[PDB]
Formats: sequence, C-alpha cells, structure tokens
Amino acid sequence: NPCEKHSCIAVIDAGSTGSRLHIYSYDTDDTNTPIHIEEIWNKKIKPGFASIQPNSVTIDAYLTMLLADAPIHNIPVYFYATAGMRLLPQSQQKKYYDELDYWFRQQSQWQLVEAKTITGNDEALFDWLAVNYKLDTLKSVQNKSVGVMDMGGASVQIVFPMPKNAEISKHNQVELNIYGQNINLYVHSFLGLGQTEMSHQFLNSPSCFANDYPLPDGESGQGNAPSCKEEVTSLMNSVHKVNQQIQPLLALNPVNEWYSIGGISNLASSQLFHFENSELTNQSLLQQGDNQICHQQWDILNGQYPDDEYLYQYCLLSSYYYALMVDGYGINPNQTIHYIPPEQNLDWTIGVVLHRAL
Amino acid sequence: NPCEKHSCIAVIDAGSTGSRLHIYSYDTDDTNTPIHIEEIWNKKIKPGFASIQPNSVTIDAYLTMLLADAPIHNIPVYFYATAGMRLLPQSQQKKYYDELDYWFRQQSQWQLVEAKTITGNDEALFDWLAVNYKLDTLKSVQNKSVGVMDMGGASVQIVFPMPKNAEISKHNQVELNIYGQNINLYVHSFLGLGQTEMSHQFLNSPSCFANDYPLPDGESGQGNAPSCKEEVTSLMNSVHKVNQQIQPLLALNPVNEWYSIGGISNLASSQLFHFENSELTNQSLLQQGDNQICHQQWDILNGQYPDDEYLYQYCLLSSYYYALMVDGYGINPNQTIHYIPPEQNLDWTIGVVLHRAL
Ligand SMILES: Nc1ncnc2c1ncn2[C@@H]1O[C@H](COP(=O)(O)O)[C@@H](O)[C@H]1O
Ligand code: MOO
Ligand code: MOO
Ligand SMILES: [Cl-]
Ligand SMILES: [Cl-]
Ligand SMILES: [Mg+2]
Ligand SMILES: [Mg+2]
Ligand SMILES: [Mg+2]
Ligand SMILES: [Mg+2]
Ligand SMILES: [Mg+2]
Ligand SMILES: [Mg+2]
Ligand code: NA
Repeated sequence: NPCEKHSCIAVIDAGSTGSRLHIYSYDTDDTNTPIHIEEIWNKKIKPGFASIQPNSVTIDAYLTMLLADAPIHNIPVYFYATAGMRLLPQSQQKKYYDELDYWFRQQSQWQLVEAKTITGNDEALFDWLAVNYKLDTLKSVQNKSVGVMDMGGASVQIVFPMPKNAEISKHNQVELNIYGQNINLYVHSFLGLGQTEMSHQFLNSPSCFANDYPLPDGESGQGNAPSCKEEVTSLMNSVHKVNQQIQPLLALNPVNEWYSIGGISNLASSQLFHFENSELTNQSLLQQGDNQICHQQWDILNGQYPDDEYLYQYCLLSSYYYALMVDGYGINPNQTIHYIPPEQNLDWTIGVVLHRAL
Repeated sequence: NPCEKHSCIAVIDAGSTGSRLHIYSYDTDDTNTPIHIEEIWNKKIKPGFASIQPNSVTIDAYLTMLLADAPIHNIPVYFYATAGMRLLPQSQQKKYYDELDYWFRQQSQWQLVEAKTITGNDEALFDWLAVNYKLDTLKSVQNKSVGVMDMGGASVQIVFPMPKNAEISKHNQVELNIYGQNINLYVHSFLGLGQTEMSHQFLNSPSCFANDYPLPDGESGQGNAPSCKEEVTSLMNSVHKVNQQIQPLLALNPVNEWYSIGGISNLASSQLFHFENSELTNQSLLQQGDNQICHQQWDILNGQYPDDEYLYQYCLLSSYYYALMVDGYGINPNQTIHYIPPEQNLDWTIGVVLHRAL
C-alpha cells in the first residue's frame, strides 16, 4: 500500500461518455508541490454521469461501480465533471450533486473534498498541466512552445503559452508558478464541438459517410472527406468563429510541438488508420479517412471490420478533426500532431493533482 | 369500456425527451378507414427511450412504467421512435429493439405490430395527418393549403401540400388517398435542429441568455434576441441549408394556414408571453422574448416564474424559433402560426392510426 508512505488522492474525470477514477500517489518538493506522481489505480465506467437519472438508487449503483473495488480507499476524492454536465442547466446539475453529496456522507471509505462541474477553461488548464507533466517539460524554462488539444465528446479544448494580455478576456488566460517557473497560458474550450455533439449536425450529410451507408433520413452515403470537411468547417467558423478567435493568437504565439489527447488517440490507433510514432498529420488523417472509409462501399467495409463500433463515423471524424485543427485553429496540414497512446488512459486529472498546490 | 364497443390501438411516440403512450378507440368507414378517433388513455414517461441503457433490466423497468397500468392491453401496439433514436447508429439501435422485442414476447395481451425508428419524412407525414385529422380537413377537397411544423427536441419537421415534383427526391414527397381524396405532400425533417441538439451549440453565447445568467464557461448572459437569432441562423443556413431547401418550394406552393406542434406550444403558453387564440407571430415572439427575458435579470426572472422549468432557455428559444421559421423556412414574421393548446397533447400518433389503414 503506497498510500501508507506517500500522499494519495483520487480524481474522477466525469466526462460526457463515462467516468474515469484515478488514484495517484506522490511526494512533494519543499514548496509542497507534487512530484513523483504515479497512477496506482485506474477504472473507467459507462455511461457519462450526466446521462443517468439523478435519483438515490441510480447514483448509488453508479458510484458503487466506479469506486467499490479500488484497492485503496480512505483517501481524499475530487469529482470533477466536464462538458456532459455543462450541457445541463445548473438547476438540473444541482440534483446530481445533492444526491452525490448524500452518497458520500452516507459512507466512510472515501473523503469527498469537492464534487463540481469545472469550466472548459479549467479543464484546458488541467489538460496542459497533465500532458506537460507527462512529457517532463514543467521542470525548467523551455526552448519550445508546447500546445495541447483535448478532443472530447461534447467539448474540445486548446491551450498554449501566451504572454499575459490585457486585450483578451481574463477567463481565457491563466498564469501559474510551478517548480519556480512562471507560465502564462491561453485557454479555450468550445462547447458543442466535441465529437458526439458535432456529429448530431451531420448525420444526414452523404459526404460524411461511406458509399451506401443508410443515413437516418433514408438517403445514401456518398463519402468524400474534403466535402464533409467543408461542411464541418461551417459549424467551426460560421457558427463558433473558431478561426477568428484562435488563429490570430497562434500566429503571434507559435506552438512548436502539438500534443493531443481525447478521442483522436482512439481513432488514430484503430485498425482502419495507420500512423507511426504515435503521431499524425492532418493531411494524412484526411487522406486516410477519404480513401479507407469515405470512398468504400459501406456493407462491404462493415463486414470486413466487424470489431470496431466507431467504423461508421470514421469518414466524418477524420473530416471533423481536419476542419477543427486546420480550418479552425489554423494548424498547417503537414504539421506533426503527437497523440498520447490510448493505453495510457491519459486525461487532465494529473493537472488536478498539481494545481491545488500552486 | 370503449374497446368492448370500438376498435382500439396503442401508439407510442418514443421521442427524444420521453415516450408517450396513447390508446385510441375508433370506428371505420366503408373502406375500413378509421373515423371517430378518440383518445382513451395517455401516459408520458421520461427520459427518452434512446437515453436509457439497452439491457433487459432497464428496458423491462421502462416498458413496465410506460405500459403496465394501461386500462386495456389486448390490442395492437405500434412503438415508433423518432429523432432521439435516429442520433444512434443502426448497430446501437438494434440492441434496444432486440430487448424490447424480447419484453413483448413475455406479454400475453399486448400485440406488438411494429417497433422501429421511423424516418423524419414519415414523422412529418404523420404530423400533417394528425393535425389535419383534428382540423377536420381530410374529408373534403380544401380551399386553402394547411402547412404543419413539429418542433421536437432533436429534429424539426415541416410538411405542406405540393403536387408531385419529379425533380425533388421521392423521399421528400408522399402521395396518399384518404377518404376518397388524393393528397400530395412535401415532407422534410432536419436532424440536429430540434431544440435540445441546437441549444448545445449556443450555451456559451451571452446574447442567448438573460442578463447575468451564469454560462457554463463562467461568463454572464447579456441577452439580445436579434443577436442570438443571427447566431442560430448560421446553424440553420450556413450549416443545414434550410432556406435553400425550403423557401423555393414554399414560394411556389404557398401555405395559407400554419399549425405548429411540439415544443413551441409550451414556450408560447408561458405567462411571459401575450398571445391570444392559441396563435402567435414570429415578430411578436422575438420582440416579447427580447424584452421580457433576454434583457431582464436572471435572478429576478428565476424567482418570478417558479413554474417555468425551462425559463433559462426562453431567450434562446424565442430567437431559435424565429431563426427557423423566418430565416430558414422564409415564413413572413407577421404571419399567424397556430399552435395546439399544450393540454391537448397533440403529437403525430393519430397519423399512424390513419396511415396503417391506407
Ligand atoms: N475508435 C474511436 N474513434 C474515435 N473516437 C473514439 C473511438 N473510441 C472511443 N472514442 C471516443 O473517445 C472518447 C473517450 O472514449 P472512452 O474512453 O470510451 O470514454 C469518447 O468521445 C469516445 O466517443
Ligand atoms: O465531457 Mo468531454 O467528453 O471531455 O467533452
Ligand atoms: O424525437 Mo423528437 O423530440 O420529436 O426530435
Ligand atoms: Cl431523418
Ligand atoms: Cl465551458
Ligand atoms: Mg474529457
Ligand atoms: Mg445528447
Ligand atoms: Mg456548409
Ligand atoms: Mg377490444
Ligand atoms: Mg416529437
Ligand atoms: Mg454566426
Ligand atoms: Na447536440
């Protein structure tokens, strides 16, 4: 039991598609900032917390499933929900938290510290701290600008270094001091642009699905990734103004290396796509989606790859990631995007471990 | 004892936000077409069928809650799911129907005829039949064109008379003969434009919420209906091409009387609004939304209208309806839109009772 000799906390990422519990052990440096962070337990359950009926029976079953078999308890718990809960009004979220608070008060194995819905800006902060912690880039001042994207089911986040600016909302800027360094970040979350919510605007777009895929309205798929990408870009830019907001900022604050977490890691590591070195380019991602999915005959392809419940969406998802990164953020189609291997189960929760001490 | 004296049928509207069972008694004319249709039972349960976990335990609980206390069980049942189920791929929908089929197989009274997801086109056909049945406009050749709109959670439908047009998809046209008359309709459904799905693209738009309403990203509402309306119009037109699809047909096939069903009845019946005769105009809805909700203080509104559960969305919905009807469909903003008093619970289910006899 590592928690007899080190500080441990539990952090639950309560996202739109499920909840992932992590238990972390760590030591602290002489500023009481965590160091030597190790994940000692990880469990994911489905569906998302926001998608269950908020009553005591259902919440008890859900929390028992998430927590009951953890090899360690008697530790502090942070339960932080993200865009799934942000899609609900505060009045509806309150019912979930009232029941969750009651569940924790009615037991003794867990010490609930906080249970709340965090803003997308906070989530973006945690995304950047978690990834940079993992890359070991937090220790000292960097030669390089490191940008992080988190591709979620309901929101997407982007975060990159930017000197503190009196022209940009305080909400979109975070200054931190960590390991004796001062770091100023631009943070942004686009609610509605996560893959599930985005996809609900394009399910009858033939260009977004393999040939003869049965669209819900009775028409047939006729896939073409550049065309599907153009459709998605209207949501990104005509509706959300992603390009107006992000591109002028990146033009002035070049990111040297991009890292992505979230769904893109699963897409890129699937049997349908082929990437080396856990990295992709948008050019290659679009081409692969276009040729390996959009221009294929659906029935034939479906029977060939029966083992992938995302298969049907791959023409759309490859098009959407390109529309987001290239047409939205302005990233060069040939720029390397590193993605964290899905086996790592890397999310923003290390950022919570780190941030409380800053 | 109506079903001892008349034919009876159960029709379930399994929509995105809940399922509504109706039991109708009816007689039939010389062609065996239903006449004298009377609702004898109505029960609504939440949440939507597509929102529950598709296992035997949860489906049993849901169908028992929907059906077990009905007064009459030995009748044909139609279970038709709409846009909530259309958001899911066929592979995922199959699990729901496999389990629901199993549940019906253990009932010795209910006679399951069909359980399936209907297309938005069929939903629109049933919309128009149900409303025109209630307006008593089906029995004879009409002087005036009656158009119908159904404002759902996940899709919206529009349907109106139009002679066969060999240049328009077969899927968007229906020809029926009912009560000795020949009717040709244009039908269209827009998946992703129902109020829940569309709202998920605008939750961080301050123009769309009352002053000081807490947005998910931590900024404050600063409502302005014309500004919110312009944002929603970008989703209507730049993304879904509503106007390009619909307006040319409506200019060539004008509608004299518009009837709406679905959510608009609930909005318009709020005490925040001043409407008479169960009708509204878009210009009145937008001006009233703008003045009494968008430009008012959230904390004040919330304490002032304790019975309006969805009050927080009223600025956005006033803007959204106008964006859809006026900027999308091209309806004049001073045109009367009749809505059905919500206490009638008029949905498209009477359409199924009529249609299956043709
Ligand atoms: N093969 C895949 N392709 C694309 N997205 C995926 C795939 N598998 C999972 N996802 C998405 O990845 C995110 C995290 O997945 P999970 O660990 O199942 O919560 C969700 O938004 C999923 O919808
Ligand atoms: O709650 Mo999310 O799935 O990270 O957008
Ligand atoms: O399933 Mo709907 O709520 O009528 O869009
Ligand atoms: Cl459809
Ligand atoms: Cl947010
Ligand atoms: Mg997430
Ligand atoms: Mg949803
Ligand atoms: Mg477009
Ligand atoms: Mg009988
Ligand atoms: Mg409906
Ligand atoms: Mg716009
Ligand atoms: Na949505």
